[PDB]
Amino acid sequence: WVMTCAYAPSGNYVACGGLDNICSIYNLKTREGNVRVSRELAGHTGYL
Amino acid sequence: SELDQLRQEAEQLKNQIRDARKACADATLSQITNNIDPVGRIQMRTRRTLRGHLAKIYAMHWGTDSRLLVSASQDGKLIIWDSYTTNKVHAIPLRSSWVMTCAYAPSGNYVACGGLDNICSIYNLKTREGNVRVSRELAGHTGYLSCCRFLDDNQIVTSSGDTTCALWDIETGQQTTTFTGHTGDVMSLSLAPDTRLFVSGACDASAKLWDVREGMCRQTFTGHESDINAICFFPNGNAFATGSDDATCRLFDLRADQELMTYSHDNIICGITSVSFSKSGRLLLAGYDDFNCNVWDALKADRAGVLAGHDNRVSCLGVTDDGMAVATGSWDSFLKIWN
Amino acid sequence: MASNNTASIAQARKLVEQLKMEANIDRIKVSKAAADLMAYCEAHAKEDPLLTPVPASENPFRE
Amino acid sequence: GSVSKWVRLNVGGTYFLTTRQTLCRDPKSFLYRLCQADPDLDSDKDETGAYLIDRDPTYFGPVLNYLRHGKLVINKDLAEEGVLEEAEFYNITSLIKLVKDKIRERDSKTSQVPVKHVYRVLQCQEEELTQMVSTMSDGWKFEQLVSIGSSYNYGNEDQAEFLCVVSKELHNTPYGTASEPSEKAKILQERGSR
Amino acid sequence: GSVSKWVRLNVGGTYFLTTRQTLCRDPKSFLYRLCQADPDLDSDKDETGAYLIDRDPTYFGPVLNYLRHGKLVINKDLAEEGVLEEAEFYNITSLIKLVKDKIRERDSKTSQVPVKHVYRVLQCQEEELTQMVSTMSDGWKFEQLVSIGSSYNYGNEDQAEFLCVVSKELHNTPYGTASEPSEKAKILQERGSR
Amino acid sequence: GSVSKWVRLNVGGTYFLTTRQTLCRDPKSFLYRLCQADPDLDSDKDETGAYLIDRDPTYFGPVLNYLRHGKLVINKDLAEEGVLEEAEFYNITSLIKLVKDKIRERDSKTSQVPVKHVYRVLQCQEEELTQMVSTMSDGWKFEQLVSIGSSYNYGNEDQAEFLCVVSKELHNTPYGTASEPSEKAKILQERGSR
Repeated sequence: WVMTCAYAPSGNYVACGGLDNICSIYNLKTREGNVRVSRELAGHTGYL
Repeated sequence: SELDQLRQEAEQLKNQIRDARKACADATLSQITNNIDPVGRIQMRTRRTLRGHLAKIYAMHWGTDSRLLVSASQDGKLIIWDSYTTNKVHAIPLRSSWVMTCAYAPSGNYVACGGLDNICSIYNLKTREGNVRVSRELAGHTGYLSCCRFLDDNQIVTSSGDTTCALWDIETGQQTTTFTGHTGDVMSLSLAPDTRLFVSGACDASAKLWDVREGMCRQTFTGHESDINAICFFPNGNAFATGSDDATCRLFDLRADQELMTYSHDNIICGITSVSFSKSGRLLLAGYDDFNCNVWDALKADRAGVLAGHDNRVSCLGVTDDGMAVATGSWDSFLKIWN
Repeated sequence: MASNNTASIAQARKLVEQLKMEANIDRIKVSKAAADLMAYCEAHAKEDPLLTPVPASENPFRE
Repeated sequence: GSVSKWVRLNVGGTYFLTTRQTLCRDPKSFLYRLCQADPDLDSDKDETGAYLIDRDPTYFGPVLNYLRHGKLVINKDLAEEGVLEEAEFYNITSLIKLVKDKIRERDSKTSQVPVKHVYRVLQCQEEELTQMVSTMSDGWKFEQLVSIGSSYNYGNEDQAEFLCVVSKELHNTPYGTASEPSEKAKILQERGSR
Repeated sequence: GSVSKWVRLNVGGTYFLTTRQTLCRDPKSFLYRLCQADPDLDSDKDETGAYLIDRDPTYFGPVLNYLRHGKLVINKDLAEEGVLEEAEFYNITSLIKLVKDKIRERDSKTSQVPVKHVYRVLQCQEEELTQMVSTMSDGWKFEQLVSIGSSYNYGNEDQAEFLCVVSKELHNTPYGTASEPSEKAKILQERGSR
Repeated sequence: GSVSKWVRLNVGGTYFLTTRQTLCRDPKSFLYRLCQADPDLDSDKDETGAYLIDRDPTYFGPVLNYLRHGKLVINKDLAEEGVLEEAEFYNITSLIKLVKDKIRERDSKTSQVPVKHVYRVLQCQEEELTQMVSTMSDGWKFEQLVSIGSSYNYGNEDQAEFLCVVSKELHNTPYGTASEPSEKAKILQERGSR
């Protein structure tokens, strides 16, 4: 149940939010070779 | 400090170096001559469509037998094709995607791979079982690998980022002969047939030719203003083509120490991405970021033809070691064997 | 290091050297090397099937 | 030395009986200094005599095995870290190298809590399928075969007949991160994006 | 007894021979008091002076390991919990902190009782298939790929032709059974259901 | 050795009181010579009248067990490698060979931990299928079955209708090898590649 799709103002990161109440920040571009989650943001008892 | 005399001492030397080339400069008899035999139109068909990739091929490189070519995908797989029977001799998946070097050893017994992993993998094709087993994973490259080439099957020169193209003894995993002096990261690694000197392009548009075991910059040619993509030596090893992100290629000579003659047209605006010399060296075959590759009469500077048919850029080009067939590392996931 | 701004004297030394041994190597005139290339290419133009097509079963690349 | 060829040393209260040549094999060690007399050693037992050394007999086993027979043995209960620290105590550089190499191997294989698992999709046809599955690159695992119909001539007789999805466990990047990408690398990533 | 530099320490019937200064490594261990000379120590071995400390010899091992050189190693056949409790008895706070950290890290790396997974369907086709398979998110595991049974666009190179699936473990921190609902969130759940 | 049939040894400081007969089981044994008098042997301890064998008793146990009762069982915490290395010092060939087999059996079972799996592809028509599925070689595993449509003997009942992948784990049970320098093998490998 995610409703938010946040695109970085550079296109190098992505973000999303849902009823989980935790925001997902994904480091898109990395020479690891694949997308890896950069950060998760909790601190709300309500949905983003 | 001492830089005052250093910055001076370079200048004059650079000055005289330019003057030396201007002293060496003559009218280019090749382009002056039109009585040399024409090569005619070459709209040759492709005979093999080695489909079987699911990602854009970055680099393809022929083997010494002119039957097995290693093709590296963008996703991280090495397909050791069989150009005759379109059969995959081996598929080597890698630990890391974005591989752009496919170093076929001059034996058909080892293959070297590398990319943004910053680690040069060395795979022994022959093993006790008969299947692929990684021989080594040469670490010690700070930057990304750009191109790798075997001298021995235990010695390999590995052009990389971080302004280095140092040479590795495979068994010890140690850089043996380090090369420094580039300001831009190294991209090209072209080996002369003599295998005692290698010229490397970079992002500083300066093709630096190094003596392999000495670690010394034998020459530093410059005719470009943009990053050099690929360099292919003459089968003589006396002169090499040089392509960059521009609308022209160049031919640099070691003996003259200056550009012999350039390969330019306003007919195309896209960058050079690969260069190749045939058996004779008469044909300069250049891959292009335009969705087809071109073939120029290297001794007449006019486009002998264009190998039309691709719809995605020819990301790499490689001519057979017999110098009579050429393969495209196109981005359409297909390698087309032009003959 | 503040007297040589992170030891930029090594790169100047190497630049001076490589210029010196670029001056050391002989200058071979452009037309000489050009004619050498014409001679080599036109010598090996009877053995490059790209310039001279070969029958379909007389080469392994129309196989 | 200061005594007959054989010696006894009281490692943690455990008397080990051995010849000095097993100890004098590497001249750089605590044990080597123990063998020869000097005004810095008064150590002996008051019961039947033994040079006093308050170290761990449990982690002295593989250490003394590295000297008696020039190679170490790793028990299934004595941790590699203990033999590592004990070897560092007696300054045996090569033994430390071997132990730390084994520790690195084990940790790199098993510290992969996520295991990462990198996945690859080989495209093969029925004929080469048996070859490349049998001649599979050691260090990977086959985990899926998906038959695809043939884009030409029914569902077979084409190079596009099977997708072999393989995978292998790993530690993604020694860095676990980008680790200073150059401009050219990012440009190539943008290019290869589409 | 306290004869010479060493001391006999009868931990659980085992007579450690340990350095007085290793005991004096910190006052946190009460052994320091035993090392010093001041009235106490009634119960002792009345033939040498070996103090009878009735504690586990095995779990005193790593404690003395830490106490002798300031580095902790724990045996691979002895539970971290026994070392923890022995640390509590011998009262070395830093050792307690380190063992608690080790236990917590070990249990969190393997924090999964019924093993929960979250599964995601990735609609794609053959072309970009390897792209998402390689760029598959780190931590997830590919589990199964199917081809859509479809008659449009020949069923080959059809844009909708494949349904990858991927799973990522949970019950390490579950979200389905950890519920803090919002009234508008439930309104939107109902809206999405209908 | 001409007195005290229950001859007492001091192996690693441990008094092993063992009969002459057991040691004389295999005269190829260093100790068999100690069962008899010989003039070069001048290795002795004059504190217990027992001769010296400056090798550890921790691995002498299983060796003496095998030599006494023609068979050994190593503990599940004691290194097979240590028993082996103690074994050649007394030069019992059969024991060393058997321990080599045991060691390689164990290492084959731990080469499983590295990602090393041997894969094979079999072909089957529908009738015979379960027969190999049931009576398949013990110690392998079923991994995948794919039905590939056929026009030669259309669809079902064609031999090439079903492809069954199987696999086991890579092993080095009798031994493992990385290369065979014999040329003709390399010639045949090159021939059979294409």
